[PDB]
Amino acid sequence: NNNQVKQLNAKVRSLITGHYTDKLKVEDNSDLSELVNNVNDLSEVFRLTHENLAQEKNRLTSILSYMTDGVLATDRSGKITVINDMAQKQLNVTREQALECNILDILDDDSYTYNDLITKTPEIVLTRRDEYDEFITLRIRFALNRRESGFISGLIAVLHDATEQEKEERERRLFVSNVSHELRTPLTSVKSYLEALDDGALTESVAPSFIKVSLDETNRMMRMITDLLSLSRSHLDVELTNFTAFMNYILDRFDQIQSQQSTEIIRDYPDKSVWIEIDTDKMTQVIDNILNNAIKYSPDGGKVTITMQTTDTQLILSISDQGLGIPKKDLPLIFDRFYRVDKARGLGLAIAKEIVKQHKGFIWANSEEGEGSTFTIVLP
Amino acid sequence: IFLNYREYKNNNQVKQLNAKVRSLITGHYTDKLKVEDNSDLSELVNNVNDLSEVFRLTHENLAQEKNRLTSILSYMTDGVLATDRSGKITVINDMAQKQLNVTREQALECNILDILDDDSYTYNDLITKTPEIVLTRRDEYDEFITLRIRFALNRRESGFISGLIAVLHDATEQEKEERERRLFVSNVSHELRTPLTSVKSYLEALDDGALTESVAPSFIKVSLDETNRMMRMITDLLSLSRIDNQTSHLDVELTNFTAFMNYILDRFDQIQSQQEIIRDYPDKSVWIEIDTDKMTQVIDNILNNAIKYSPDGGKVTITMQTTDTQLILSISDQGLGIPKKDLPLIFDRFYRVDKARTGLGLAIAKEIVKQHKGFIWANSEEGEGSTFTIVLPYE
Repeated sequence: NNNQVKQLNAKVRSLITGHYTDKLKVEDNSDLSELVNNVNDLSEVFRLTHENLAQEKNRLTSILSYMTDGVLATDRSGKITVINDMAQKQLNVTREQALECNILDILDDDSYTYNDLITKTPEIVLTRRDEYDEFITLRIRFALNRRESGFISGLIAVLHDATEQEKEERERRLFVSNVSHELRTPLTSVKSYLEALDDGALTESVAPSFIKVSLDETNRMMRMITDLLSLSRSHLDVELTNFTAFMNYILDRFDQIQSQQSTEIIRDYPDKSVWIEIDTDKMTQVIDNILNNAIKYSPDGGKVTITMQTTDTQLILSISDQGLGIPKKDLPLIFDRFYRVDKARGLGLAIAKEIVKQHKGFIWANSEEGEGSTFTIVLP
Repeated sequence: IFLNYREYKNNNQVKQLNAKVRSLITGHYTDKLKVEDNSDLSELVNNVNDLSEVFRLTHENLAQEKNRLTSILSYMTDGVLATDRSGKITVINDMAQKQLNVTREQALECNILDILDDDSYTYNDLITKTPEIVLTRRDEYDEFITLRIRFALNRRESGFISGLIAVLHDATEQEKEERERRLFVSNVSHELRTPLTSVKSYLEALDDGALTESVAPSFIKVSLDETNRMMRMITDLLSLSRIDNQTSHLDVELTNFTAFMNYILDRFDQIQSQQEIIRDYPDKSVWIEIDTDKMTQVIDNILNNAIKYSPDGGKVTITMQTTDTQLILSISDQGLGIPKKDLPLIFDRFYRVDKARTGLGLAIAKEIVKQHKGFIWANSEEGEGSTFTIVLPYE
C-alpha cells in the first residue's frame, strides 16, 4: 500500500526515462489498485501506439531508401533537409556533406530559389561527381511542398540519371557532324570531274578515266557512310599499292577541283615509286582531311608542300602549309573523337589519326604562327 | 479530526490521478495536477505530471518526422507505389494516382500485376527488379501518356523482403524527342545514300561499257545536278548540325527591314532570272535587330519553297506589316498548296509532301526564326495556295 506506491512510482519513473516495464500485479480491489491497473494498461496502450508510429515512419524512410531514383528536399530557404541514399550516390555526397549545403550549390548555374519556387523547373545538370573521368548527367525536376494553407514548406527535387541517353545523343549528333564534314571533299571532286566534263565528254583522251575516278569516289563515299554510322551504332582492309602513285591520284583530285573557279598551289615533293600495304580508301580519307585544313588555313594563294621520303622505318609523309596552327591548347585536342561536335566553333582529322593508328603508324604536327603547320605521318 | 481530512485529500488526489491516466489511455492530454507539497503522493502525482509531457513530446517529434516524409513522398514529381509480399498496392502517392487515373482507395484494391496483361510475376519481379515501359491513356483529352517504371527491392528493418517499390516516370516528351531524333539520323542515311546509289548507277553505266555514245551528256547532266543536290543537302545538314550543338549562335545588328527586304529581293530576282512574280508591300522604315545572314537564309529558303510550289505563274507575294509588338512577314503563293494533314508537319527535317525535286531548308528557316525569338507557320487551301507567316519582336 504505502509500498505499492513506491513500486508503481518506480514503474512510472521507468516509463519516463523511456524504459518500458511489465505490468504490476493488482493486489486487492483497492482504489489505487485501479490506478495500478490503469498505469499498466497505459504503458501497454502507448507502447502499441508507439511501435506503430515508428513502424510507419520506418516504412516510409525504407521506401525512400531502397528507391531507384534520387530524392532530396529543402526548407523554404533551400538548405538540404532530406536527401536519400540514391541522391547521395548520384551527387557524390553523404548525408553529412549534404545537410550543410543548398540546392543553389549545384554547379553554381545561376538560378534563384524564387525562380525555382515560381517555375517548378524541369532541368538538367552535368557533372563528374564520379571520381575519375567518368561523368554523370542528371535530370532534376522540382515540386512544391505546399501545405493546405498555401504555405511552401520547401522544395522537392527528384533526380533521374539520364547519363546514358545523353551519350546516345552525342553519338548521333556526332554522326551527323561527321557525315556532313567527311563527304565534303569527295563530293566536291565528283562535282569538279562531272562538271568540267559536262564540256569535254568527248575528248576520249581524258573522259574514260574521268568517269571512273568519279565512280570510284561515289563508291568510296558510300562505304564511308556505313563506316561513320557503325562508329556510333569501323573495319579495315589492306592491299599493296604504289604510294607515289597514290599521292598523285589524291593530289590530282584537288588539282582538278581548283581549276574552277573562285580563288593556292600544291607541289608534289615525292620522287617516283614507293610500294606499301595500306587501305586505299581510309588513307585517302586521311590525306584528304589533312590537305583540307592545310588549304583552309593557308593565306594568300597557297604554300602547301607534300613532301614524302622513304627509309628503313619506311614511309615518312609530310604536309606543310602557311598561316597559323598553335597554341598547344588546340594542338593536342584536334585528334580527339568528339572534337568536331563539342568544340567552340580547328577542323577535324581525329578519324584521320585513327585510320593512321589502325595502320600501326604515327601522326604528329608542329605549327607556329606566321610560319605554318606541318603534319607528319609515319607508315610501316 | 484533521486525520479524516488528510485521508480525504489523499483519496481525492488518487481519484484525480485515475482521471488523468484514464484520459491518457484514451489519447487525450489534460492539465498538470496540484502537487501536495510535500506529500509522497506529491512525488507520484508529479511523476505522472512529467510522464504525460514525455509521451507527448516523443509522439509529437516522431509524428513530425513521419509527416515530413509523408509529404515529401506524395508531393514529389514522380509516381511512387509500394506493395507487400503479395504485390497488392499498399502505397500510392498523388503523382502515381494521377499517372494511373485511380485513387488511393480504388488503388489499394489493386495488385501490381494489374496492368495490360503484363506477363510477369512478383516471384520473378523481385529477382530481376528490372524497369520497363507502359503506354497508357490514364489522362483526359486527346492525349496519351507513356511511363518508365523502375522496379526496386523493398525490405524491412530486418533483412527480410517487404515487397516491391515502383517509381513511374512520365517520360513521353523525352521519348518523343528520342524517337524523332533517331528517325533523323535514319533519314540522313537513306537520304544521302540514295543519291549516291543513283549517281553510282549512272557513272557505272558510263563505264561498264556504255561510256559516251548515246545518252552521255544526259548522264553527266543527271549525275551533276544530283551531286549538287547532295552538295546543298550536306551544307544544310552542317548548318542544322551547328544549330543542334548550340554552336551556331546569332549576330544581330539593328537594321531597316524594309530596305533589307528590297536588297534581298533584288538579289533574288537576279540570281533567279536566266532561263515567277515578286510583289512587295512594306515601304517605310522598320528598324529591328536581326542577323542579316541567317534571316536571308530564311527568306531565300521560303521563296525557293514558293517556287518549288508553282507551275509557272508563280505569283509570290511578299507582304509585311507591323503591329505595335510584332513585325509580320508573310510569303504567299498561288501554287499547289499543302494538305491540312501535312500542314503541322512541313517544317520537319526531310519532310516533303512529294519530292519530286532540299530537303531540310524549311527546317533551317523555322530554326533561325525561333533563334530570333519569333514564330513561323503555314496555311493552305490547296487553292489558292500555301502561305508562310513569320512573326518577329517589335518594330
